Amino acid sequence: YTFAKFSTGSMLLTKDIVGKSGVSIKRLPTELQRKFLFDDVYLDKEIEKVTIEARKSNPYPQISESSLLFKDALDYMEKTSSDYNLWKLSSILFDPVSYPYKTDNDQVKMALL
Amino acid sequence: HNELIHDAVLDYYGKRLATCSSDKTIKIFEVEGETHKLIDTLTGHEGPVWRVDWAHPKFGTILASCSYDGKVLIWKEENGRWSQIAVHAVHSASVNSVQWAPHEYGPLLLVASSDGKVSVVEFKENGTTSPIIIDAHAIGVNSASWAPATSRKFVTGGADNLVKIWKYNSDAQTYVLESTLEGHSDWVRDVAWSPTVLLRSYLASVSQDRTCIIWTQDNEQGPWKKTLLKEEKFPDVLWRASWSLSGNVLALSGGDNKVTLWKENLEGKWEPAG
Amino acid sequence: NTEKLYKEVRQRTNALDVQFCWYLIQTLRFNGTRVFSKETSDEATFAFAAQLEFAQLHGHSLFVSCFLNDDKAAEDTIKRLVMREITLLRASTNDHILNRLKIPSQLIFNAQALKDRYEGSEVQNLLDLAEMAIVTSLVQNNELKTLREILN
Repeated sequence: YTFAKFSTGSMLLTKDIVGKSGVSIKRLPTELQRKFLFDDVYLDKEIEKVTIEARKSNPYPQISESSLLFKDALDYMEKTSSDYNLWKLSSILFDPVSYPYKTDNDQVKMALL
Repeated sequence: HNELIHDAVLDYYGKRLATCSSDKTIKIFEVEGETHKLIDTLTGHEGPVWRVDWAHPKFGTILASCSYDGKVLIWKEENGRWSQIAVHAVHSASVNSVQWAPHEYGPLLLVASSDGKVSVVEFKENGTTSPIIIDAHAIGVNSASWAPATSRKFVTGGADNLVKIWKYNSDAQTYVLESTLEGHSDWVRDVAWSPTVLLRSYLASVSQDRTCIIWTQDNEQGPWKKTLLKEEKFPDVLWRASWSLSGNVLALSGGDNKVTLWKENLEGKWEPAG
Repeated sequence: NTEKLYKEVRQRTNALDVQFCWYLIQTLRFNGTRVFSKETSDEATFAFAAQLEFAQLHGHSLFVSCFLNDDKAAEDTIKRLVMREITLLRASTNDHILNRLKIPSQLIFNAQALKDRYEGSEVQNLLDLAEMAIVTSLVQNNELKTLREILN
């Protein structure tokens, strides 16, 4: 016989006759494999990039503006890792380019970009 | 000495664990990572305590346990001293499951005993019990789980291999059965409603015939959809089946000494994870 | 039809992880770069928020949960999590800015009220249960203040 249900703090207790209680406080194996996520600095700087507005159907927060770019994550990864390659290439193809020099008309700008 | 605990429950905030074993005692622990310090032992049953279950802290510290002595015992911590405040044994056999409702419903309890009954015990203004019972299953009820909702409902797993979905009705004042589902060849051990307020609703029904059917209803209308999690019998009889709050992960406690975990993928079918 | 392909890519491979898929969808959304269904963006968002909550990263899961389009779901997810996990979400300033996302005053104190009833507050209540609080209180200045609050 075994028993196991999910915790409020989504994690699992199972029969375990090796502890003291007769159960095991198991930290559920997280699929989330990406180091900088567990460091709270990343999250702070990431909130710095957002504009939160209350909803038009309730007072709960939801994002109105985001300035997140594939670019931004790159500081938190090794330039050698394949991950870094993914995020970089993604930046190159998707993040907006800026062209600082003024251009005669705007279709030109588009061409330069 | 604790060779066979049958159930354990965690509180809303997870600071206080309550295991219950076969020696009739219910031990309360103050958990802290590695160190769960035993804070209490509770002796008041005349048989193995099958299940324990805290209530919503909105109702202070209450814990309804059900044991082999056919009696449901409500307990309560009082200034750091536990006391059996109430009891509800209108069931003529071993009481198996006991699970509180969503706290929006009041302080409702859900008892499910082998006399083919399932009760919903309200606790009135005097704190006294207001039992309104129904007959659930023929040869006995192994489990009964609540449903969240925003038109209340619950599920029951039977000894006649049924899985029933009951709903409240003001006309009847007793929960009127609205839909039954057939798919197991042996005692439906455990049934679970998923707390996912998402596009559809999910039910994981583990059973003795080593199957776990998943009843996914499209919505409020179109009936359920039978889906044998995997199409091979598990190496041994399955016991428990629990959903995760955040995520809709399914945990399966088979009598094969590991707990498996199954997640839904974009096929709609279920895949192991761990 | 990025989305079309994205959906195709989803059912075929796992090369794109939960986090990445969410980040991608969000960037493209908030930069006009591309278009995704409210439902696909919410799907991605749910998945990542959940992974995060499995990692005991409640602040971060909370932040992600806000990119939900469906207001009902956002409400539920957020509420549920804040109330269940208020204690941890009230430590540092990096946790403060958190509860200064725009977590509703109500939700925060309400959650905090629950944590008090369960550990055995009054200003929050001032902002049945009231009778029980009066019960617990059973000085003159406090009584007067309570009276003023009731009048208000």
